[PDB]
Amino acid sequence: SEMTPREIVSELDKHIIGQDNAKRSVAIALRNRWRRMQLNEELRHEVTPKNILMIGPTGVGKTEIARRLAKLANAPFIKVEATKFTEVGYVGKEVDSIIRDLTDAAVKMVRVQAIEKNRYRAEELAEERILDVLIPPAKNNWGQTEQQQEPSAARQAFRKKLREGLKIKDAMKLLIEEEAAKLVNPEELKQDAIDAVEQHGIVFIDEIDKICKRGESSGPDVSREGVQRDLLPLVEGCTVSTKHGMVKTDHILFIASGAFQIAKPSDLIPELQGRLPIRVELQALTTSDFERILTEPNASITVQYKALMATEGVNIEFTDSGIKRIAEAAWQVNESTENIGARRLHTVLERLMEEISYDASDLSGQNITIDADYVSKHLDALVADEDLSRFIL
Amino acid sequence: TTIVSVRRNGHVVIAGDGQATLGNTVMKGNVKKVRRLYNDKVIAGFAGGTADAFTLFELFERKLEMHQGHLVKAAVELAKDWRTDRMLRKLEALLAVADETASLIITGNGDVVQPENDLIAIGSGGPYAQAAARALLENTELSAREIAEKALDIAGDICIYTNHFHTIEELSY
Repeated sequence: SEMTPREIVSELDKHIIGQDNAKRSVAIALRNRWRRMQLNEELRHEVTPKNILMIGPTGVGKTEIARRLAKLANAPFIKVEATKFTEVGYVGKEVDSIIRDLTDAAVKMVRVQAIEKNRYRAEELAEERILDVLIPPAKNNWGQTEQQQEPSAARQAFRKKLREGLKIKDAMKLLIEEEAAKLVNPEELKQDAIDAVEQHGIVFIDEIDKICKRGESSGPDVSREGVQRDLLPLVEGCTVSTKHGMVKTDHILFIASGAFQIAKPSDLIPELQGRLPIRVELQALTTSDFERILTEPNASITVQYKALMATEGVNIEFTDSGIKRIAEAAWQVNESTENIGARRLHTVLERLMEEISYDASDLSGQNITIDADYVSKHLDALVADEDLSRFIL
Repeated sequence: TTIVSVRRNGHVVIAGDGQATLGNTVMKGNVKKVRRLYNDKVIAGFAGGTADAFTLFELFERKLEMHQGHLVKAAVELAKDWRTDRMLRKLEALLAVADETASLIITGNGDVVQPENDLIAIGSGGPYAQAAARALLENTELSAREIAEKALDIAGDICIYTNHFHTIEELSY
């Protein structure tokens, strides 16, 4: 009973501005996992994940999309840097670690997910334990079978006087971390995460393009291509040995990501190209994109900042122009200096608010309003001065 | 020395002389400047170290190995290693290799050149060879082997560093 591609793209729109094709692309991958389960034993085997290769510049959404996709599917997700493994020509690390690290996080998941899908009940039963110490009220039998049956009476009033009111509280917590455990089955819990990894696992491989070629030198290309080679099994379907069991990569979804300015997807080794059936480009963001990113995402950094200041009893308000002026700032620095995509909004925005963020606790009760003026007052100088930019923004 | 490759119709050849010189004296007169490589699929010639070639032809044949057999690619991949590695970079020699597809020249300067009409003429006599190989290919119906050979003898006549000992290889397709 999964959502349709359009529905998936929609949820995604709630967090990422633009980059529609990449959404649709990552959307079809998800939907297909549903589509697979909907088949006959035979086909369920032959149908493999339609892995994706994202091509685009820095900080324009690649990872976020992968991360939000995984969240939407509640799938264990892991991000890994391809070049990491080229270091193996010294010591480095082995690629199987990706599936292992994936499993660890896939466990940390099932756990915290479970400990939570239980903490409530474990708290009620906890009461019946404490409430039991104060009074075993009722029991089998003890009084009337109807009117005199129900023991609650006193117990109830006792209960309330407790919830709202050794150490009952101290004791309960010890009972919470005693009843919750006695309710969790660590065996099915361990196999829990494994099913996840195998059925929904998502591996994001950044820098895949930094592992290609160029007649640069014999030694470096060999190591580079080595990581691709060592990546085949994970992508073609294999078995990895995990601290919590053995996992079949066969259905893990893979989203490889590359800028590909120096090297091209065609330079990738053949057995990998064939395992990256979907290719998608992501566009560089525009100042407009920045403005939207600043405020549209339903948990945008601007919405985030608002909340934090509210925590201090300070009402922050951003002006449209202020927002535009901020976006402009970030863009200018990216062009005047080094282009780092939307990441720059965070630095700029954050520098813009330093003074308020510090004084907030004292401004308690005021109505601060970040407007075009305020922005220019705080950023222009920095922006203008390039050298300063490289250190401060 | 003088190596001359010609390609006409379904034939392409590489002919070379056999003189090896030292100072002003002839060291050897029957040096084998041409040979077959990659399961006789590739024919090559060398101007220079009778061993440096050995090392080179093999590595080249190592390129054609896991590169399907794309003559051009494996050729540029060789000059690449050639101009880099201190080992390879050390040896000097002119390489002339052909094949069904196309013939070209490889040098230490990591250079991969393909003359006009796949006509190659390296070595101290290359110019003479070419001038004659031209006059023929231009005004004659003679085969790739007849021109390469006749052009090679003409060179030997003019070049003090080339003799009339031939070593020819051919490729038909």
